[PDB]
Amino acid sequence: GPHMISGLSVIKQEVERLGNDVFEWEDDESDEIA
Amino acid sequence: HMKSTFKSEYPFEKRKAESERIADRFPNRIPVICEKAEKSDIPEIDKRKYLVPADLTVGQFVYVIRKRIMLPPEKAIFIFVNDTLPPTAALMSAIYQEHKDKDGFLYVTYSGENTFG
Repeated sequence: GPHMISGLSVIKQEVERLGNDVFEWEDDESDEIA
Repeated sequence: HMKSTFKSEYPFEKRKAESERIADRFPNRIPVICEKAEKSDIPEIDKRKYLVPADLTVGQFVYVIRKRIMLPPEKAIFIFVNDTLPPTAALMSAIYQEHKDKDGFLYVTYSGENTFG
């Protein structure tokens, strides 16, 4: 997977749909997943 | 096609960081990730993200999987963790406590085949 290189500084990441509170749909807690 | 989705979107450090907060959000929860084996012939899930409680069992989780793919009663679906088939009374709580990873989040896998490999 993606990893760091050299030096020290902030990090940048991507996203396809998620990203917002690592959740953006019905509801992670939703019983739909239990 | 790829394999991971909800876990592929971001790197691991992202997950570990997530569980780092989910611990302050829902301590009485069991973060897991439902996945579909490649060998399997069943339809792959839409995404791998399942936040089962610390009460739901293994035989209770599958149901959730049989919900997504809405698999018919004429099909079969078996869970697999590390290539091992856990019991039904294997409270997902005691499962995520023995199947936990550095990330913290669980990583389960279901397949229409109860085979190994």
